[PDB]
Amino acid sequence: ANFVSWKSRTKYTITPVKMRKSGGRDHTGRIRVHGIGGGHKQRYRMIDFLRFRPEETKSGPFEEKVIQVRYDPCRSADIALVAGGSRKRWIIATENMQAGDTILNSNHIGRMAVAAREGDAHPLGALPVGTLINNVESEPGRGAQYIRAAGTCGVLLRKVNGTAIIQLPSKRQMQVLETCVATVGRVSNVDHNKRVIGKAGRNRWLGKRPNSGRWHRKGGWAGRKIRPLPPMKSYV
Amino acid sequence: ARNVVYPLYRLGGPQLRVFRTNFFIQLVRPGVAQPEDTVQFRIPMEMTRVDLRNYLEGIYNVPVAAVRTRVQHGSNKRRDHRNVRIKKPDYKVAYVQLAHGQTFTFPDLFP
Amino acid sequence: LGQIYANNDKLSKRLKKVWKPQLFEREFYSEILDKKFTVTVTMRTLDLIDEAYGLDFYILKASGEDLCSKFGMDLKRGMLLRLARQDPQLHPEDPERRAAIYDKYKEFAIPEEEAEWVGLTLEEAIEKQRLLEEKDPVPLFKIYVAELIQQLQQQALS
Amino acid sequence: ADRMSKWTSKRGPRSFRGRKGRGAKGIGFLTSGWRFVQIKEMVPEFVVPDLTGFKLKPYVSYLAPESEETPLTAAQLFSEAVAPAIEKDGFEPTQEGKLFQLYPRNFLR
Amino acid sequence: YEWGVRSTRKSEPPPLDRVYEIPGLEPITFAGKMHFVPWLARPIFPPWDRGYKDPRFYRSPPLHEHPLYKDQACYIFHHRCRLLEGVKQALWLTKTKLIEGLPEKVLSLVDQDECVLNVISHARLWQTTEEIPKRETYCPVIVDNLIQLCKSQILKHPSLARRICVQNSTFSATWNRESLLLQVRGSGGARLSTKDPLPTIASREEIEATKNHVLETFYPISPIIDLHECNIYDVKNDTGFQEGYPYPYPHTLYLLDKANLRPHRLQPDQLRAKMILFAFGSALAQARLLYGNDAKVLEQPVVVQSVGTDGRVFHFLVFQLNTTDLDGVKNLAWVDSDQLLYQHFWCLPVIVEPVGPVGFKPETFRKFLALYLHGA
Amino acid sequence: KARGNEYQPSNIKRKNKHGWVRRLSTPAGVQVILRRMLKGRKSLSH
Amino acid sequence: GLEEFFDDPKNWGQEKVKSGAAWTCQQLRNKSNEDLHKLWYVLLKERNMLLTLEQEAKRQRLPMPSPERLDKVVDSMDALDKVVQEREDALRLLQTGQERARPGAWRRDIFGRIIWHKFKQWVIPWHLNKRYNRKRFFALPYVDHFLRLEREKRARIKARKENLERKKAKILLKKF
Amino acid sequence: MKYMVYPQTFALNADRWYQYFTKTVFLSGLPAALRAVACDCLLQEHFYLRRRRRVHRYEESEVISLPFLDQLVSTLVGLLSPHNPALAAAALDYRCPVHFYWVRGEEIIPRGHRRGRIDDLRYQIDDKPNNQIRISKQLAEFVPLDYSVPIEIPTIKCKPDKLPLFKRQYENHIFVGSKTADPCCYGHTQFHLLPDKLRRERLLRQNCADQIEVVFRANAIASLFAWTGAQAMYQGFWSEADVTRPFVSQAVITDGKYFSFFCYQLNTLALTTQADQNNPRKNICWGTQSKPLYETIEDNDVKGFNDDVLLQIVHFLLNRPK
RNA sequence: GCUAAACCUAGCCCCAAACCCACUCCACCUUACUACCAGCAACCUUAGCCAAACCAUUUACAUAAAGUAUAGGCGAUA
RNA sequence: GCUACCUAAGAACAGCUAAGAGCACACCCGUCUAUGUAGCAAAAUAGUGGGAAGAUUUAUAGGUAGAGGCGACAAACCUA
RNA sequence: CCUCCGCAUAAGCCUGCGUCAGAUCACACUGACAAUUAACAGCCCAAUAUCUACAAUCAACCAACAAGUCAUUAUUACCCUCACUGUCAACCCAACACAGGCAUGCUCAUAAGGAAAGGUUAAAAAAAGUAAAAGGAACUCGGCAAAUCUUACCCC
Ligand SMILES: [Mg+2]
Ligand SMILES: [Mg+2]
Ligand SMILES: [Mg+2]
Ligand SMILES: [Mg+2]
Ligand SMILES: [Mg+2]
Ligand SMILES: [Mg+2]
Ligand SMILES: [Mg+2]
Ligand SMILES: [Mg+2]
Ligand SMILES: [Mg+2]
Ligand SMILES: [Mg+2]
Ligand SMILES: [Mg+2]
Ligand SMILES: [Mg+2]
Ligand SMILES: [Mg+2]
Ligand SMILES: [Mg+2]
Ligand SMILES: [Mg+2]
Ligand SMILES: [Mg+2]
Ligand SMILES: [Mg+2]
Repeated sequence: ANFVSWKSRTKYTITPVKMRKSGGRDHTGRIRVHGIGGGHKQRYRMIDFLRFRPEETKSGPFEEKVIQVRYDPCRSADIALVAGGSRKRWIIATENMQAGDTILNSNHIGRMAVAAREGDAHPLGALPVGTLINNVESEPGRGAQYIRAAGTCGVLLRKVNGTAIIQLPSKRQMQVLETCVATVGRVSNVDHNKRVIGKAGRNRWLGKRPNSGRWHRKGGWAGRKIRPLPPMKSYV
Repeated sequence: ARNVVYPLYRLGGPQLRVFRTNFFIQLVRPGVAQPEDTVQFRIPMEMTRVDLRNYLEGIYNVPVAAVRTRVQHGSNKRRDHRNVRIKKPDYKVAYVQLAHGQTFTFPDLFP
Repeated sequence: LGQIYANNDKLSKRLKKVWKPQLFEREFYSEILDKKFTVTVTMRTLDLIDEAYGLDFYILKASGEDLCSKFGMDLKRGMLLRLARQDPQLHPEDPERRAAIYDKYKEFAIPEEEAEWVGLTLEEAIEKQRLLEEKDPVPLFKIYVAELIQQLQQQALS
Repeated sequence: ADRMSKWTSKRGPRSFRGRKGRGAKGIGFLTSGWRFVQIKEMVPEFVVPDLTGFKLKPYVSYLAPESEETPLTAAQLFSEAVAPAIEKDGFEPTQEGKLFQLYPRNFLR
Repeated sequence: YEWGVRSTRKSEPPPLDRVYEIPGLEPITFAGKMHFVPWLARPIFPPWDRGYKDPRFYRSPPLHEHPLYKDQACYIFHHRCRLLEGVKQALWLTKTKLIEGLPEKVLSLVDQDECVLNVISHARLWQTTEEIPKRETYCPVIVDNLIQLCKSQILKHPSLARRICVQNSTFSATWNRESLLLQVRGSGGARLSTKDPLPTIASREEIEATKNHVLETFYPISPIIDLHECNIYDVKNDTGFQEGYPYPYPHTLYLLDKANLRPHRLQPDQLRAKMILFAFGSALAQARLLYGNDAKVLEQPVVVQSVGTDGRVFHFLVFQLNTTDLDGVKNLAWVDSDQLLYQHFWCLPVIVEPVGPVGFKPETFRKFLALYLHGA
Repeated sequence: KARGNEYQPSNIKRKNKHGWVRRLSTPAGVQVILRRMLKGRKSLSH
Repeated sequence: GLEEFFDDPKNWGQEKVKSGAAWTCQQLRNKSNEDLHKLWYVLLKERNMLLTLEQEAKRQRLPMPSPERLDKVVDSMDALDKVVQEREDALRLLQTGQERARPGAWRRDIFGRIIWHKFKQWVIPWHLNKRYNRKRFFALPYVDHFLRLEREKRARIKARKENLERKKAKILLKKF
Repeated sequence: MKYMVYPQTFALNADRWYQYFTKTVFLSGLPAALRAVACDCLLQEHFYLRRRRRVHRYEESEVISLPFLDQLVSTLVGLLSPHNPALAAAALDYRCPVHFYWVRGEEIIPRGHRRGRIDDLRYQIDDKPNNQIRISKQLAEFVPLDYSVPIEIPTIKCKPDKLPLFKRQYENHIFVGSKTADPCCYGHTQFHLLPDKLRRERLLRQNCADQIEVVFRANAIASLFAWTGAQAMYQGFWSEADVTRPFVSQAVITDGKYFSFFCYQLNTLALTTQADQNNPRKNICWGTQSKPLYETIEDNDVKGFNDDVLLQIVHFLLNRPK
């Protein structure tokens, strides 16, 4: 069992890094997840998910320039090479973010909420009620974990004392601080849902081995479960 | 020398100097109509090409100019009454080319 | 390590079971080695420290097959050296507490040629024995000249 | 599939055949272009004497007598380290400053 | 998030044995032996220094302990520095006005079309035993054979004999900007050198007409975004020749672009920007050498021109430096972009549209030939 | 198909699988060498 | 030149060359280290003379002219390589006191046996070595059963050998 | 399977064996402002140009001397383009390889499953000259075809494997520096530079002091026959349709200081023993000795200079096709 | 009358007695049999066939007391 | 080291017609037939056929192991 | 007269039709002696920093999606030179001198490479072919096979 992860890089960069596939195997060598292995070969573009990341010897808000909106192999959401200051980084493009725009990364939570445009990124208390947000944080400084898939957006429901309330695309609620940053607009590459794979072999291009041929009898778990929507999840 | 340990040289140690050389060579008749000026030896297996060049010019004072080496595999398919193999010992072969057109040919021993 | 019967009942299935003791991480101050150890101690040693009135009395008193440890017998080696070398253990300017501490644990303190060899496993007492009598060889010059200078000692009296 | 054969350099693939070699006692090292750097200092030069005016030949004659052995022990050779060691009434402490060290044997043959 | 997955990281040292925690007894380690043992707990070895010096096993001193550690961070532009904002980022570092055509002093120099095509199709078809020779072997050959077309005009003009090309020449030039200590560095291409300097192009009437327009500012991009961000750097600036060298004056820099992969190629809008700072760096290296170090306006402005790359498409440039005061008077640059000799080549015929360079244009060699005869 | 040629030999793959380094690597494999020096084999490995 | 690989051409094909009395190791003790060093390069010049001849005796299918002088010379160098090795091992005891010119130590291998592990002369300390720290000199007590089994296999062969000779001596005493 | 013939050889007496493989007889002899430009392209590399890298001893033939020749030639083509109008219309190639494949003699195959069968034994010279000059028209003749030159071509008495000359099987190219549809098919001057295995010093540290001149002449006999012989094959001529006119080119060899000048003329291609039993045509190579172009440099000045070595370059760069 | 037949003696077994063994030179944990360059490390109840005419608890691993006291689907057996 | 799958970095795919397209070689598979059945062969030969720019084929090294591996389930395959 | 092969390389094996001698379908078996020469191929790199958005496809238009096989710089450290190893063959994996298995590059009919017949007679049966009057599926489980090339429809 000689498996080191390919995930070994200590400095952020722009250039595509040589990704190694796994086929669903562990660090041991047995399979864990099935239907994985043998797609087109790919390279990883390192995404900075912490959207407000201040540069060295830089403090407050700043701006960037959308250089190119590429196509990302490793994820459903196509990305943007964006540059501000003396550095470049990849971010997940929002929809209608064409090349040559300007995005802004606020840090102060204003006395009044911002007229937030389609791509910018403000801390969450500075957004209106009813805005369509994405790439949210479960802690200020954590980095974006939730809404990230292509075309998806969370809506800021209402703002209570030191918190804000987000509805995730599974229509589940969420309790986070107003300090934590979240970008505005839906994630780009919308109408990804209505693509047609077309042939059986295109799944093998994406890296999806076929389902196994053993007929499993459907147990009691397979009924349509109309269940009440889960409670508020608190990160505070 | 052979069957000995060499001193290990780091960067600025002395020259490695060999007294009482352990390895003995032998001069053969070539079997395949070698050129004139080319004279063929039988190096023992632990001896370098430049280790032969300095060995002839040191002791035998032969102005040697070009040396080639090759390793000859001894045949192993020699079976016994015990049906176990006997390996004829593999050896190293020199091809010494003399300088100055010294022009040596192998003489007729046993007239 | 052992086996049990299924419902405390021996004509049912006989099936193995391991009983683990409960482990705690408790701070421990020693008044001889003067440090705050962090030990993975269990409850029984806490109730054996308490009945012996202190940690320092626990290791020095409890016998060789009763600590059942190597970290414990390394403390016994560490503490008995402090009782036999008469170490200035605390710091200077304070000799009155040091003589008091040694007076509390005075019902102990074997000579130090014994206390080096407590708590040593056989395969560790070899390496202690090997190093002390290591003895790189004297050249035979100094032997043979000391046999000839001595040979002139049997000359000059002759 | 042959076990009792000797593993010489002639056997493996290309990566294997180039590595092993025979008992060479190699000289230099390899730098960055597969460029070999022969060190002159690690090449054994021979200390050969001259032989003219030299009285000894590879054989002796039979008329030389038979004599009994004397394995020259260290005790015997101390008895000729005595010629200054009787007048006092030759040794080196270390070999760190010596060029032909005895026990960590610096020299060859 | 922090990159650097924990398993791939260098491991923690194993927990130290408890003998080392006990004061004060001497541990019995395996260091008296000379091998690992599972009993006889592990020793703490003192740190080892190699006393002598070894070039094959050298270790550098740390970065702050190099003897040239300058916290005013330099920003080197070397040959591999690909710009972001194209020519416009280059104009701001070099304090230049762009003029969108070759000057009229050089286009009038041109007021023998089979011999161009025998330089193209020799580089693209007839050059090596391989069919379709790669771009790392027709990018130099196409510009070292167009030069020999215009070294054939030594019959008309004698002053071409005081001109050689130089292959291994470097240079360096530093200048503060606002106040960023910038730097260019040395060439990787041909440097045609002349015994005499060049005639200036813009008159002082047209030089002092360049006080008016503002330089383009490309906010939020920093102007030094993708130069080599750089501590230890040795601030000195120098053209890469010793003094007293005959042929000191550069005429043209023939910068090239090999690396037949298109990501490795220099993306033509970015390649105009590169050869500005190579033209500016060679010009400023003279003004630091002929004159003093005085941040001034030049009395006699120095002119360096440069021809592009990339054997299909050509990029012509002349460039007049007239200020070594950076930080009103501005330099001015004439560029001619995307000239593109020979639209496409067919190395072997397609099936009808036969073998040969389709879409030839003779005029881009005529602009090429103009910049060669500027000295004569 | 035909079913005899199930030893497609190579020497990298032989010594990585049944070499002396592989036998001494695992404590289970060290017992293999001991059972072969006990019996007194001529080749304890490959 | 190359002619000193060969003897005098008045001896070519003579089938008898009169060369006897190999150098007995007592006679080499009397000579100096200068002259023993010059003697080595004379036996080298003559052993190399003989090894050409026997390789040429085998090539032309003939017997050697006089094989009896080849082993005169090889044991002469062996006596010479014995006498010189006495004088170093004489005064290595005087200046150091310690035998085994190569340093070594008794180290127990993996297989539980002890060997004389000779040393191998490195440029780094032993705690920084990639390769030497991959080597293991210890017991790992699963071996301790296989040590006993070989200890009995050695003892059984020894017990067989001691018991033949008593049976062989009895059938000799049953006859004489 | 063909023998691979290396012109820049390390073999001893490799001039004599290369004469037999090529049927060339060797003849010694031959059939002021330039000192400014030649010493300015000499002191540029060795003194005047500044290099950011420390130059090692092994790199000096690759970074100092090899950029010295293409600076020296490129001017001397441009300076003598008035003196010789053929060089303006020429093509100047840099380090662009020359290939020639021919076959010479037979051999019974000594062992194998092909034992006793006659096998013609082939050769290939795959050389890369330093830089070469090609003309659309052909040079003058230097001697008549069917010349006498009664100086007795050598023959070797053993296998050509015995000079360390090995076999490979690979692509058989016949190649003047450019492809077939190139009108500058002929060529007239070739420039070579020896590499650092074959310096003046390395062949003196080893006792082959006599083979200083030979590696100059082995590099010339081989590469010119490789060049001139390939020039004949581009004009339709081959081993059985032998050349009508003789093909000719000349070369200069360099190891930093010392320059050797060679003129070569191909008289025949019928080298196979099917076409070598009624054939009196012999190729001829004329050769100079190596002479130093300068003594040394005292860091700004070429100390002991001979300009006759500059005369024999400018003679080779003068002669014009008829 | 061909094939062949015969042969004693290698050696060995079983005990007694006695506690056994390791450096000519060089090579050997890397792909063992390789002259030469900068990180991990050992300790974990045997199970099961079998007997119980199945199997599910269970089923052996000096003399004498004694196959006794005890144990055991109080049974095979221990 | 066969095979099942996977990983890493490789390779191969003429010709013609117009895309898990068509005809069709190399190559892969093995439909139906006849021979063979201690055979050429412990599964082959001769034709005939399916695919042949891809869910293709294939060289190389590595990985997963038997209370288990793996599997486009045939309870297949894991040195006849 | 065949060429469905051949020649190299890789893998593999490790001297296995070279010379001399010999014992003993037909005279690669045995003993002794000989060779395979590096330049092609192996065997590589002084640190610590720091850089690398723009596929390949004749790379140009064009057109994509499955998103792609190749790049340094800064300073410090550095001037010893061409050692070692592979190189044979009719060959390897299949118990065999086995009609099998076996990657690539060239040759795509061959300038390489080979021999279907021990000799005879010309029975049956069997096999591999070729030719066939007239009829043309009547044969048969079925047009299987062969010979000719093609029509329509079901079931899944
Ligand atoms: Mg599914
Ligand atoms: Mg299903
Ligand atoms: Mg039972
Ligand atoms: Mg039953
Ligand atoms: Mg298809
Ligand atoms: Mg098809
Ligand atoms: Mg499958
Ligand atoms: Mg089923
Ligand atoms: Mg079933
Ligand atoms: Mg071969
Ligand atoms: Mg079989
Ligand atoms: Mg033939
Ligand atoms: Mg017959
Ligand atoms: Mg009919
Ligand atoms: Mg019927
Ligand atoms: Mg019918
Ligand atoms: Mg049919």
